[PDB]
Amino acid sequence: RDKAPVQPQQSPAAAPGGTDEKPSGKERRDAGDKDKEQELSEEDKQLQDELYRPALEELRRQIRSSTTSMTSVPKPLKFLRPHYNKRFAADIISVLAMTMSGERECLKYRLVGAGEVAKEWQELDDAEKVQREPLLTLVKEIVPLLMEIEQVDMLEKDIDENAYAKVCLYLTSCVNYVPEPENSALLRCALGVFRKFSRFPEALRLALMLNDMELVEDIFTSCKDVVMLGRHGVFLELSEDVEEYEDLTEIMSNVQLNSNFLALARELDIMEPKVPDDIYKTHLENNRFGGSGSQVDSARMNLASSFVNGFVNQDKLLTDDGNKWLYKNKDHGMLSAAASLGMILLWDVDGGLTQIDKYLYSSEDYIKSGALLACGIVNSGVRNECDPALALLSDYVLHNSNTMRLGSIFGLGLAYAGSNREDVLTLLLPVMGDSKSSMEVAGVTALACGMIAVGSCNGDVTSTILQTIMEKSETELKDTYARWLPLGLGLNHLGKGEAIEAILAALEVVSEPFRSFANTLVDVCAYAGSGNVLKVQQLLHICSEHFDSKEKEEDKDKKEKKDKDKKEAPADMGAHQGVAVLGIALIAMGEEIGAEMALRTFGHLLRYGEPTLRRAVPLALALISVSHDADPEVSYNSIFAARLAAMLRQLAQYHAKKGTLTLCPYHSDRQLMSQVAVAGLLTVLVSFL
Amino acid sequence: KQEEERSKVDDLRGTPMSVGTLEEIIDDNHAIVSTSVGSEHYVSILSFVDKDLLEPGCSVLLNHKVHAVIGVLMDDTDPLVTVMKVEKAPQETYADIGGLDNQIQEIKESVELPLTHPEYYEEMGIKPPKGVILYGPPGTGKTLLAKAVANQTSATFLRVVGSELIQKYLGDGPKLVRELFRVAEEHAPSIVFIDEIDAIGTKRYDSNSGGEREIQRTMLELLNQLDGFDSRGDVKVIMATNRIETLDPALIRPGRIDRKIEFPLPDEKTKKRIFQIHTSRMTLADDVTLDDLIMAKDDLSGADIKAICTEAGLMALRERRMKVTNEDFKKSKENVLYKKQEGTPEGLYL
Amino acid sequence: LLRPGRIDRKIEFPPPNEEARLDILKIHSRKMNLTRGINLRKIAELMPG
Amino acid sequence: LREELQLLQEQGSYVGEVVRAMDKKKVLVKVHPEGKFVVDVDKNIDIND
Ligand SMILES: Nc1ncnc2c1ncn2[C@@H]1O[C@H](COP(=O)(O)OP(=O)(O)OP(=O)(O)O)[C@@H](O)[C@H]1O
Repeated sequence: RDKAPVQPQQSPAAAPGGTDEKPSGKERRDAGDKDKEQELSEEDKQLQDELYRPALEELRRQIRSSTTSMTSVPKPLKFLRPHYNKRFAADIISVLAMTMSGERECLKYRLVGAGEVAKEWQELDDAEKVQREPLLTLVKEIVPLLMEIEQVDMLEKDIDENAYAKVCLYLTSCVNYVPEPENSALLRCALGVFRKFSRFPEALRLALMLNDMELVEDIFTSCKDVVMLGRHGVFLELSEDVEEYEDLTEIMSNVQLNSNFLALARELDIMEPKVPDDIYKTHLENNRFGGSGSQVDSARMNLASSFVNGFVNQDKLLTDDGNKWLYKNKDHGMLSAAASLGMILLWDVDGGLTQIDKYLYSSEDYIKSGALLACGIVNSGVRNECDPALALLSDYVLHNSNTMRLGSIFGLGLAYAGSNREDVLTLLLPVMGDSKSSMEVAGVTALACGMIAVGSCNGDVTSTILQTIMEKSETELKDTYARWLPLGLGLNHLGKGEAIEAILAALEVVSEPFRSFANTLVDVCAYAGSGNVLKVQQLLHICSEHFDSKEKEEDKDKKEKKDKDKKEAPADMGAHQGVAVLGIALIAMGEEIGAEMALRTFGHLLRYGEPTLRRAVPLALALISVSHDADPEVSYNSIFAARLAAMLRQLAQYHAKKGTLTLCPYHSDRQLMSQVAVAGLLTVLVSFL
Repeated sequence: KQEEERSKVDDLRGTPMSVGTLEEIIDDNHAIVSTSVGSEHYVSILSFVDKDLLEPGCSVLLNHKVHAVIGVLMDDTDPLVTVMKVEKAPQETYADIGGLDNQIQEIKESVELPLTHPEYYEEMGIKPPKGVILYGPPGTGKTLLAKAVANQTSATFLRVVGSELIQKYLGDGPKLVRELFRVAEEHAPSIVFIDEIDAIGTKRYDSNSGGEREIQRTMLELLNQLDGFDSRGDVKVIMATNRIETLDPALIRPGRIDRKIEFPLPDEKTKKRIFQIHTSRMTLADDVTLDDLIMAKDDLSGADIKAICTEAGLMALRERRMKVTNEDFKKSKENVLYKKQEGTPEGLYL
Repeated sequence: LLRPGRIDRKIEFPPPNEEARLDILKIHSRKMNLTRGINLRKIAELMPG
Repeated sequence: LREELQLLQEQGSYVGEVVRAMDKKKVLVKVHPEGKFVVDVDKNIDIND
């Protein structure tokens, strides 16, 4: 109506006119007022006046909350102690106390650091449990553990809304935007409410980030309480890191409750449904044994073509294709072909012995050393291929069993990884104490002990890798040592959450850019990824460094950091000129589903002249798609038609047809511009099922 | 140094440089060069840029005074290159499923799937559809579906209005057909979209020569260049009209245009999603029933759904009401639909 | 063009009524030299619109 | 002020119609009713301008 009766009610300071006006203004507070609160300029004089003065606080927060205020708006309601499903409740509780209580929680969350914001905060928690709208009020009360008692305060009836909605948007935004330490308040109290809940692998996804030993026992007594079975065995083994199946096989070696969780959750039972059904439901033709195998002989692409035929796995046909395929082969290709049989055989435990046994103890060093390498390839749950090589290892400079140390130490690193498995490392102390001029001794030393040493309890600066730091800095020769030792150093930095090991090695190690390149390697491997832009812009700065190899790994950190918010992962790295930078983005595509902008970048990145970078494109190109697929293949056939070009051709023919086990060996493959001895270590990159 | 010899080549270049078309390679490095008006001395070439980049009869960089061949051309850019080459994948793959749902699958598996996955044709020996017309009542979704496949793309998308090709200069239209298909060729497998070519038939214009014998020549160049020779390969071309009558059947015949896809006005099952999602972002007193609006109007477009679903908020928010009564839907649909031929004049139907 | 999503508002103009014809009769009758004792509703009544 | 008027005798730099520039500090000028002419730039204006 007209304000002529009701506007002069503010002018007397009499108590009864206020104490019946404020219930009448409460009645007309269903629409707020007739308008946008033109009473404001005449009632801020009434700020100085004090019986029913909390109702005057309701008036004051109503009009100050009605126009604008960041701190004086919730100040009456923290004096009011709120007193006295409605549209009025949609006004003064929902939106007015949503933004008002939200700026009180934000302004006091950034200002002081009381309990009034705890009581009003739980009042808004309960009030939004009355209003029952999630996916907003939740992300407002994240800032305001508090969120822990919020989750057990709210998770009674609605399961999938808070789990799927709140855990989806808050998990994705918590790895995307929120920093690390509140995330554990995610990881523990989501441990709590999913303890009350079914659909167990979300807890196992909690096991993807926690790396905790209690949840796997709880999910095994619970996932035995809910009796498919071998399926959660399979993604149990694919989901776990390297530590918790040895800790799991001891804490389940004690009790075991059926002794079938021992058979599932180490090895030997993830692959037993697969490989026979891999033979059954699929049928591969002989025309890639022959047709892709008809790529002409130069004893180099016959080597790599035998490697592609090694990756055909309608049986293990390439295992028994007679002789003289390996007789035409050379030394590290004899490592490639002696270990080629195990790459056909990532199963068949008893059959691996009776297939490799012909090539065991043979007349050639690379047949037997690549044969024990294949014994490291075939399985991960035997520990009976330890003793034919493990006793031989000691050579003291340059003998046969060092090359078997090339094959078996990494292969046992392929086979086992404890919490910290140590007898192999006490074998490794005369391995690094050997320090053979062959690179791959210290190569598979650091990489193998890193495969034991990834997923550690925030890493460790133990005397194993500290020993290879000091004995690394002993001799400054063959800078691949200065490259492939911080490989395994950074592998032992994995398992970090908060590692100040970058500062510890930043005190110990740093020097001339061999060891400052070690500094940038630890800078890579200890900083896996979160909402952590401050070192990303540092990533912007030290990108402009004059030393062009720390650029390679330092910018190669991208696909590890931003693997989830992948929209930012297209950048201008092709638009830069430091030609290895195009290699860096050319790494940063990856092996995933292979979207359209990826191959759109592979149009230009497909066409380049240097055979190192042109050799760097087909690996990730055909790797991200494991005609449509063969159209870039015959396109590379049009690119060339040196032997590097035919070798990248066999590389694409190979690759065509945060789990740690797929994260290492391409980062091991980052020093390709070198001997076929390094290409003997090319046949180790096991990351596929 | 190379800056010195490069500056020497730059000093072979006389700062007023011209752009002129070749006619023919005169093989001994002195050539003969047409301008736009063609004053063609026996000029030579600056022999550090590659002469063997260009076919004979291709434009180069020349001089004014000696007319000597100086450099290589780059491109041709008109006001259309800005518009033909769509810069970004703009927006709106779909804001609402439930629009058509029928020819969505048809444009998907007809256009997208042979493009995105061209390996099925190996299995069967099928050629891809080259020309598909999208036509029907105005404002059905056809332009919106063009912006859908523009956003949900995999190719260098091209957006063309059919009336862009209308000039007064002789041959200018077919020239922009040549630059047009040059754009359609040289990026990647691109999605060309051409709209409103039903307005090229019974059309006569101001900035024009003799009308019946101007656009006959340009559309003739479209008939030759579009789906004559110059091996299609993988070049997607989609055109769209509203009517069909002015169409010369010489392009309608197969080979050239393969699929002709009509568009109906939507049924009530699909209406509820458009009514609902057009009302998905408004405060509404949900006690009212949309099914009167979904049932009543029989031949609505989605712009009728849009216009009613905005208009009722104009009637409630006309009086500052956040939520909408049913009578604002009554005034809304009676405000949108006008001249309802029911009674009065004849209304023989009763 | 005649799709409503192309032109939203579509307003016919009828002949104005004797109220409105009377009001415009006040408007353009206002600036004249006037004689007192006149009925304009008769004249707007005589209008067909 | 009156002696300034010899500046009038320099006939005016006519309007040029640039589509866009390219590299090597040169542009693409399409003269009013004439063809395309790549020329070099002055110094008081930039390639970025
Ligand atoms: N979800 C939907 N279901 C059905 N029809 C829809 C839906 N969304 C939009 N539409 C209709 O499709 C049209 C989309 O815009 P459109 O490009 O057809 O307008 P236009 O530019 O006038 O088209 P034209 O120029 O071909 O007449 C709208 O007019 C609308 O009526």
